Amino acid sequence: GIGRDKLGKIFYRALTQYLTPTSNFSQLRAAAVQSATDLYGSTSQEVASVKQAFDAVGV
Amino acid sequence: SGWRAPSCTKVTGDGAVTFTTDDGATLAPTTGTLQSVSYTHGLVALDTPNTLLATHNDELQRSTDAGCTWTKVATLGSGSTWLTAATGGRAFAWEKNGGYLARVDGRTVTKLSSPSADIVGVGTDKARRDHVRLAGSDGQLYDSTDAGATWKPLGKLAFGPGASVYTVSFDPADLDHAVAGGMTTGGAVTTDGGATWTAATGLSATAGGKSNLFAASVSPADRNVVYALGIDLVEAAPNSGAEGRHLYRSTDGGRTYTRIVDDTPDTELTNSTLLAPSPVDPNVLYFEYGTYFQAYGTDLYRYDARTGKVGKTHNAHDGISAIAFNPARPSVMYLGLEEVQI
Repeated sequence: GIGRDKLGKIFYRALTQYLTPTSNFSQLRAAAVQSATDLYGSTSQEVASVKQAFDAVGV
Repeated sequence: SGWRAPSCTKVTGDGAVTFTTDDGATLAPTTGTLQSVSYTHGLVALDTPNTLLATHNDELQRSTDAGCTWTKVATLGSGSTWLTAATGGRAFAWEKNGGYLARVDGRTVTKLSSPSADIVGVGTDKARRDHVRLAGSDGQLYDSTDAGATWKPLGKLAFGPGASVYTVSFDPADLDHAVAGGMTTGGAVTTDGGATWTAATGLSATAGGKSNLFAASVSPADRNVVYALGIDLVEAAPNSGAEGRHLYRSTDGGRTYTRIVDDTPDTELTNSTLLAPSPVDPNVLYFEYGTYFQAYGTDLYRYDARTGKVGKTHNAHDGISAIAFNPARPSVMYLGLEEVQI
């Protein structure tokens, strides 16, 4: 439930605003969820789909 | 004999560590040539006269002539470690956001068992060479009284449960004074070893605005002065066109911050800009920007709070990954270098 444009916005914002060269997978998840929350709101389908995508790999 | 300035003009070493006497305008040549891919995240001057330790990838290195000669001591378990000096010829190597933790006693390397698999800071008690302290990425401090042999949790979480903590920086004069930085949670400060934390203000220009604090460094020359790297997340609201990145300065030990440097082409900042406060002048902060990209090289910046301006020097290396100061002549700066081009 995330197209190419929204994917780029979410992960570009996560990288540039929230991540460091030593960030691990746990922090990537926190950064991606927060970035999608910034862009689309905490109750959005975008946040739900990001959460689930990381939930899928047990993180 | 005590600490002295380096008694050389050229460094016998593999190229990972050099020194400058003029704030980076000239760098001492090294016999060896640094090779891709290389980082030197670990570099400290010890209290032992003329002795430094460095980690060049997983190679632990040592100098006993104040940086004129560097020799391999051991291979560490991690290829990416930071160094924290302890009193009496001792240091701790640790991987930031990793689990590796080891002690260096002179030339002896002892693997330790970290109480955290995601270490975001380490501090030593200069009055008790066995008292070492460690922070995990949830914001938990851990205390040890046996040179890191065994550990126990200490105090409460810097930002409460569920937080992602980028850093905990310990005051080198006092392990009980620490600054923590987190994701959206801004900064916190403790003066009692993690028993109570106070939330910092001033990282966002908007009252109560969210912020990130990626890195902080307490001035070795004044416990009240703290330099920090962070982002004003209100300024960096979606669609704003601003990343909101600044360097900050506190004069109350980490309770309140003021912006001192903005992210511009003249002073370029990233989420991992190295902070190197002067060990003798609380007004002065060194920081860096470097990139392989387009062979730009490396700027070594120097901020002076007396005037609020930033000067810089430039070298051709891909980056400066670590900085230490000669304790006898702090105008002599040791630089650990990066080479990353493919």
